[PDB]
Parts: sequence; structure tokens; C-alpha cells
Amino acid sequence: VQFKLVLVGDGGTGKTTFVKRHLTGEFEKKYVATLGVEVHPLVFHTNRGPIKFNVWDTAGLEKFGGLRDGYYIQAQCAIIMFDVTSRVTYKNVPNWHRDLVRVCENIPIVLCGNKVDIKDRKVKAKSIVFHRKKNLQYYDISAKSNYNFEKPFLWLARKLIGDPNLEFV
Amino acid sequence: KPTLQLVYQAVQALYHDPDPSGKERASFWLGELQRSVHAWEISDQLLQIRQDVESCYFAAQTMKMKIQTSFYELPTDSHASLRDSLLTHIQNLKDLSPVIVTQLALAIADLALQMPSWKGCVQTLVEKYSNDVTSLPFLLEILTVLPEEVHSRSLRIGANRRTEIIEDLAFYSSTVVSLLMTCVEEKMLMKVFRCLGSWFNLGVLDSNFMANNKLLALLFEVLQQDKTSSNLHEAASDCVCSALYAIENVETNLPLAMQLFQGVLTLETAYHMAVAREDLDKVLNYCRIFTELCETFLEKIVCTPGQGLGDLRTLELLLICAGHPQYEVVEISFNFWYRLGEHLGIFKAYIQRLLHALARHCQLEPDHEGVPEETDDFGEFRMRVSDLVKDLIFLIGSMECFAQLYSTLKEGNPPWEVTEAVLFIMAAIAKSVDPENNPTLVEVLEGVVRLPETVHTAVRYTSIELVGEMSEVVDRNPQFLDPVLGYLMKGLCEKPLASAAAKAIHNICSVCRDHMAQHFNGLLEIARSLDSFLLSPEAAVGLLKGTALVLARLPLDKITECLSELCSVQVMALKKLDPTVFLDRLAVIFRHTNPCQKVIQEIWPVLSETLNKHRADNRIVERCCRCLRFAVRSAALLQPLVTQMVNVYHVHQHSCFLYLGSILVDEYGMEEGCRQGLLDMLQALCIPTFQLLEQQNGLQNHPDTVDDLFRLATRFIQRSPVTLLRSQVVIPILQWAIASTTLDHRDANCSVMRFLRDLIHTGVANDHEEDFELRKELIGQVMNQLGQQLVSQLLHTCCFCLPPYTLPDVAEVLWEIMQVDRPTFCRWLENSLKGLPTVTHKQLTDFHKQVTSAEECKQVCWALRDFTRLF
Ligand SMILES: Nc1nc2c(ncn2[C@@H]2O[C@H](COP(=O)(O)OP(=O)(O)OP(=O)(O)O)[C@@H](O)[C@H]2O)c(=O)[nH]1
Ligand SMILES: [Mg+2]
Repeated sequence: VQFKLVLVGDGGTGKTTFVKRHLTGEFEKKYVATLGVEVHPLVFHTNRGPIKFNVWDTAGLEKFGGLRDGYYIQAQCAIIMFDVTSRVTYKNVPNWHRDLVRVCENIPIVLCGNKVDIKDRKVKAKSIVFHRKKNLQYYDISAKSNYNFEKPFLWLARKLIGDPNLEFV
Repeated sequence: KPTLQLVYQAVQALYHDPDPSGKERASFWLGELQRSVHAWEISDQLLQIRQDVESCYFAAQTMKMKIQTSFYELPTDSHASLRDSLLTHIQNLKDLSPVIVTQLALAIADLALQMPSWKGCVQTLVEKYSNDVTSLPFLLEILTVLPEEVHSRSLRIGANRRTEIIEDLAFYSSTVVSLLMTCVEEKMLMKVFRCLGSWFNLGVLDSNFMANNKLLALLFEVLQQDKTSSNLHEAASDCVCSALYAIENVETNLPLAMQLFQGVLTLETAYHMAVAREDLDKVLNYCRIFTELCETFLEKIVCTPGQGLGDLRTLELLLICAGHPQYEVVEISFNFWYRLGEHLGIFKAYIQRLLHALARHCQLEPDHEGVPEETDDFGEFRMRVSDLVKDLIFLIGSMECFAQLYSTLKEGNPPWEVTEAVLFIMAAIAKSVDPENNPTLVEVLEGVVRLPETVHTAVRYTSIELVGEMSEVVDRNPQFLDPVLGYLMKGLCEKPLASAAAKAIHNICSVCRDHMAQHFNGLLEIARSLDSFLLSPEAAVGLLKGTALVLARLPLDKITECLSELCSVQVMALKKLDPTVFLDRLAVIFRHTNPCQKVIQEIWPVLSETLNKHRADNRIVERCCRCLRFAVRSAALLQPLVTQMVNVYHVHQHSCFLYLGSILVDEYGMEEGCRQGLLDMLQALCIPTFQLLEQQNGLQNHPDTVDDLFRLATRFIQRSPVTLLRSQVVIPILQWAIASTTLDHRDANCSVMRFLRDLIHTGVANDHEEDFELRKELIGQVMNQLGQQLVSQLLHTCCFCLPPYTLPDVAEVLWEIMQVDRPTFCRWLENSLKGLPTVTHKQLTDFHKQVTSAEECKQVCWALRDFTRLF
């Protein structure tokens, strides 16, 4: 039971750091730009059997874009990552969304506001309009403090499988 | 160029090989293929061969990605031939996967936007395919994405050429609208609306023409018919919202405005039809249309209410939506409400109607067992409600609403879930309510304390939070302090109520510290057995913080006595011995006990052992250093700490030792008795530091170390600069600083740009004092030696290494360099501009002129900005 998950968003927003949190359990301070794409199978044990996510961690930096759109084929779900501490990253969220729906239409897409741990927030959770529509959802997350760091996958699982009751174990 | 057999092979791996390590490698080879010159020829062939869906998407996408990035490497003559290819390709593959049709559509649009020799492209495309019914689906797809691509960051069309584009489309906006009518005469229907909506969003459609046009009528038509599918519905809604948004001035677009206003009002019936059924998808769309409608005609509702455009059925439609049992429906309208309140008597009744609607949305399920959880989806919603109420409460009156909410909590024998929800909204506003009218305020508090223990847990919980929000009323009415505390004392002793109580107690302690001295006896006794109440770490810390805030206000005599008791329980527990929690509890006590060194002596020995036991564990050490930081916040600790710091750091390079070091320098750096010892610490700390950064990827792997090292250096350069400048260690610091300029880690880079700025500025700042000439010479030496290497490094990072957000920090450093020696800098900059790998000599020249001739720092940043774009 596996799903192709494309992870998109501006560079330095915390995409790869977020994955490493799940993959190894280790929070990583360093910032190493992803080259093109980086595939990581993430397996979560649930109360209804194991679920594997084939996470496609794409690059945010224009120089290391890789195939960009080419990575999107046959995606079943996606996570759009932006920085809570960076206004310019949230401004680009519409363009990322537009790119996905031009390749993958009506797939479950989660908006993720990362680095909510930061003292001075520059993007208010109130102003977000993404979760107001359905098929779309938002979660305040933090790869450092692990705040709601499992929410996006659990939500996507409930959408991909189709069971609201489903829980992680 | 690679063989055709190889790319078909690499594609099947990338799309079917389950292994991650292999899938990445195929990706990279295909990646290098797109960047290469061979990409054009291969892609064109793949689409002609059309083996399968996988390879055709890649070729079409590559076609698009090569047109929007590598358009420059095409001879003018090739343009016409490439266009014929893409149009032939999209023809042949028109019934293939839709995801392939889009990419080709995108490619043609991106091509057209960059091809001025293809004038009247809108006209060309339509009259070639409009009559073929099977051509229509991809023609529309191109027509939809074309206006969207005009603001493409991937294309980044010049400002003048972009303006030409938009007005060129406006010219032909008639032709596509005309076409869009022929088109609709379900799958096809929604394609039409999306296309219509897209041209609306560009703001190039004629309001007056669209005002009287069948397309508009068709929009509201399908939005009225109950039989219409979910997909046609969403498309129609989105197009309506696009129509409304495109209206910037209602007056200039009055024909269109009136048509749309009347149109959406006819949907109220369709709304009721959708809510009669369980069609939640449809109602969310209607609620979106309504909220968008009120935003557009907000001005008319305000200026001439009730009359025409100001027809108050608009606000009513929202209050109906507000009444909906599904909470995902009402939050859609929250932003308008914010905006309505923001612009703001006629509305008052509407806002108070809304508040009652939100009050009921906060009602928990009658079978709810525990406390209201904040983490879940619904607890988040309650907060969004709480925040919205705070911002609108001024339209009712914080005295009017607070009293009114409380009054309705005795009539009709209110069930527990109705009480909790009313208490919740009261707590939301309990802070903003003016404590002038105390009687109505102070009687609410008396009501909450007389609540029996028998009431539902969740009612006890929210009432504790309400009391917590009412700390200003306990400050103005000190008699209620003892009853309030006692009530909170009961909640603290109940496990699921503990955290809420501890938080509420802390609020009281902070505001009512002036006369809290009596109760301190109790607070200490809570601390003495803190881990019995099953508290959260946050609630625990917050509790100890409170008692420490009032201890500082106690009589000086009893302070030293009670402080030692507060810490002894912690010390004895550590002595018995993961110490993190007690380290964190010690730290907060010190942090807010600000009326001490007598107690510090008792603490130091157990901390040193704790630090040394877990000297390998960064997380514990980090909490350890935080603790030690606040204890200082006492020269008897200095040397035994510095020694231990250096010794631990020697084997475990915890960067928090650097930061802790920076604190000692910030606090004792001005004391010339310490200046030598502090410099020794720095020189000692730098040795294991440089060892870390000397390693491969040393800067990338320890950005935390880079950040904290230069915070230390910065504290030095602003507390005792001369001590650092005459030292020998300042030279490798500066070198690493210069090396650190290419570190893309944002936090660490701000710190580095900060040290360089503050360092160079020392040769300029405060020329009024005597030692200025010494500092002037020391920097002059430094600038002589390294000045040319810094400027070259700074210029390098701006153009190739770091993201645009660093520019103001670099510009600030560059500015200080000109303050030290501008004529020399003018020479330096020419060398930096000399070594560059394109960019015309004219551009380098006028860049040099702007920067070197800058009179404000602002001018340097813009100068860097424009030049940086070139790379
Ligand atoms: N405070 C805080 N910092 C974070 C958090 N998550 C990530 N960061 C920082 O942000 C950086 C994220 O690096 P990456 O995840 O590799 O960047 P990215 O999102 O993958 O962007 P690309 O590399 O272009 O794909 C890390 O170096 C962290 O220092 C967080 O939750 N809290
Ligand atoms: Mg990455």
C-alpha cells in the first residue's frame, strides 16, 4: 500500500528538514539545497495496516529545479510548504498550487506553514484562505518542535484510503 | 547527443522503478538532458514517435521548460517552424492523456508571449481550429492559460513588453468572448467558465460588453439549476468570484455591477435548495459567492444602505450562512466580517447577530468527556472565532456584550454545553472589557466561584480561563483575590484541570503581585510538590514563574530566606540523581527574580556535575547553559565556569557555549577587570571552533556554530573593540567571517554580516572620544590587509551564492567600507568587478558609478539589487 507524494514549495522553507524528522527522527540544523528531486519512502504503522508514502521532495531553488513539472505525474497527493517567517514564500503559494492542478487535478493538497516556533511571526494563520475550500487543508507545523508534524500525512491518509477513523500507531 | 534508446529507458525507470536510489539517478540524467542543447531535437522526436503516455508528457513538458528558460538560443527563422511543430503535436495528441495536452498548451502560450513576430496570435489560433469540434478542447486550454502566463515568474517578461502584451490581449478579448458563446451551444461547459474566469482575472474584459451578454446569464443559470453537477458548480462559482474581483470601481463598471448584484441574489433560493439537501460542496460555493459579493459592494452598503446596491439582503445572506450547523461554512465569511468591522449603528444589530451565531458554534457535543482540546481541527476553529470576536467587540460595546452574555446564563435552565460556550466567548473579551464599570464586572466573578464542583469538567475548565482573563478586575478589587485563588486551588488539585489552573494562577500572580505576599506560603507549598498535580511542562514553568514574580516584591529580609527554599527542592532532586525539566525550572526562577549571589552558591556545584554527566548531550547542555545564563542575570562563578566551559567545549563543540560566552562579554565586557579574562576565553574557545569549521563542508554542517561564534565576536566589538583589535585572534575571526559570507544559512549569515558591519564601523563611530585614533589606525591596518578580499567576497556572494534577502545586510557592510576609505574602495570595487565570469562592460561601469557615488546606504542596496538581477 504505497502512494506517490510530491513535496513542493520555495527553497529554505523546510521541506527536506521536515522529511528527515520523520525518516530518521533527527532534526537537522543545516540547510542543504535539494538537487532536482529526492525520493524517500515513509512508512507509518496504522490501526488499519501499514501505509507507505513515496515522498518526492522537489527543490525550491530555481537553479536546482530539475524536471519540476515532470516530477508531478500520477501524484495522488501533495504538500505545499511555505515559511511562516518569510512573506515572499507565502506569496508564491498560489503559483505552486497552480502548477500542481495543471498536472494533477483534484488531488488532496495540504498547505503547510512551517517554522511556527519562531518568535516574530510574519504570516498570520488568520489570513490563510487555502483550507476554507475542501480537498485543501492547512496545518501550522514545526520540524523543530514537532508541533503537528504528523498532521499532513494522517490527513492525506484519511483522504487517500477514504477512512475518517484511521489513526497512526 | 544521447541515443533515443537510452531516454526511453531512463523514463521507464523514473516512473516505475520503486527503488529511491535508482529513481534519483534517472531523474538527474533526464535533468542534465533538459539543460543540454540536445533537448529540443529529442523532445520533438519523442512526440512524433509517441510511444506512450510517460515519454510524451516528458517531451511536451521539456518543450515548455525549454521555451520558458532557453528561448534565447533560437534563431529568428526557427520560430515559425517550431510553432508549426507544436500545433501539429497538439493536434495529433489531442485525444491522448489530458495532462499532455496542457503542457503543449502551456508551451504554445509561453512561445507566443515571447514571439512578437506572431502578432494577432489570438486571431490566428481561433479561426484555424474553431470549426473543428475536436480541436475546441485544446484551443480553450491554451486560451485559459495564456492570460495566466502573463504574470509568470518563470517567464519574467520585461516591464514594457509585458504592458504591450496585456493591451494586445484586450484588443482580442472580444474575439474569445464571441467564441466562448459559440462554445457552450457538462465537461465542455466548465472549460468555458474557467476560460472566462481567467480573462476576468487579467482585468482586460470590457465590463460594459460583458454586462449584456448571454455568458453572464448562463453563469447564474447553471448556479440556479439544482441538477447541475459538482464540477460544473465549482467552475461557475469561481467564474462569478472572478467577475466580482475584476470590478475595482463599482461606478466605472456599473452596468456589469448591477447585472452581477441582481444575479447572485437570485441564488438565495438555490442556496436553500442545497442546504435542504446535504450538498455541502454546493453551499460552500454559495457562501463564497455571497462573501465575495458583500466585499465588492461593501461601499454601497455603507454609503447608501437599503437602497439599490446597498440592499441589506447581502448581510442577511451571510447571517443565514452563519446559522449553518457546519462550522466550515461560517469561517468563509470571517474575512469580510474582519473587513466590515475594520471599515467601521445600522451594522450593530448585524454584528451582535453574528456573535450569537458564533457563540453556538463553540458548543461542544453533549457526550464530550474531557476538556476542550485545542490541538484538534475544532479547537483551532474555536480560536479563530475567539480572535474574530475580539476584533468586532467594539461594535457592540465590551460592556454591553459581556453583561448580555452572562445574563442569558440563568434563564431557561441552561444545559452545561450552553454554559461552557457562553463562558468561552466571555473569556475571549474578558481582557478588553474596561474595569471602570466594576459592579457588573465584579458580580460575574462572584457567580463563577459559587459554581459547585458537580458541574461538567469542561465548564470548570473554561471558567478557570475566564477568571484568568479577568486579572485586571482582581487587581482593582483585591478582596476577591482569596476567593479566586481558593477556587483555582481546587482545580489545580484535579488532574485534568491542573494545567488550566496553573496558567490562570500565573496571570493573577503577575498582575496582583503588589498584595500577594500573604499567599506566597501557599505557592511555595505547591512548588514543593509540583509533580503531584500531573502538570504539563509549560504549565509547570508558568507556575514557578508566577511565584518568583511576587517573591521579588516581598520584603528584602524574607527574600533571601524564601528564595533559598524555592530552589532547595530542585537542588535536592538533582543531588539524588534526564535533568532537563528541573534545569528549565531553575532557569525561569532566576529570569524573573529581579528585585541573589548567596543562593547562587548553593546552585553552582550541582549544576557543574549535571553539566559534566551529560556533557555529550547537546540538548541537556543547551538547557544547562540557559540555566547558567539566568543565574548570572557573582564573579565567584566566572572562572570555574569559563574553565568548565572551555574543557567541555574542547571535546564537545556545543555552539551554545559560544553564545553563553557572548553573554558574559555583553555583561562584563565594559568592566576592564574582566577584559583580559574574556579575551582569553575567546582565544581558548576559538581553537576547537576553528577545528570544526576547517572540516569538509564545515560551514554548511555547523551553521549554529557560525551564528553563535560571530555573536560573540560582535559583543566584543561593541563592548571592548580595542581589546579584540590589538589581539592576534581577530585576524582569523575576520578570515572566517569573510569565508562565512558564502554560508546560505540565513540565521548564521545575518550574524556574520552583523559582525563585519559593526567591526568596520568601529573605525568611524564616536570620533568624540580619545581612543578614536587608535581604533582608526587598527581598522586602517585591517582594511589595508583584507579590504580588497572582503569586497570581492561580498560581491561574489551577492551575484552567485546567497538569496536576495541578504542584500540589505551586505549593502550595510559595503557602506561602512566606504566610510573608512571611499577613494581606496573605488579601486577595490573595480578589482572585484574585474573578476567576473553575459554582463556588458557598460553595466559594470554604471554599477560602479552608482555604488561609489552613493550618499545614503539605501542607494547602495538598490545598486546591488539591480546588478544582482543580472545574475
Ligand atoms: N526554527 C525552525 N527552523 C526550521 C524548521 N524547519 C526547518 N528549519 C530551518 O530551515 C532549513 C530548512 O532546510 P531544507 O528543508 O533543506 O530547505 P527546503 O525546504 O528543502 O528547500 P529546498 O532545499 O530548496 O528544497 C533548515 O536548515 C532549518 O534550519 C522549523 O520547524 N523550525
Ligand atoms: Mg531540500
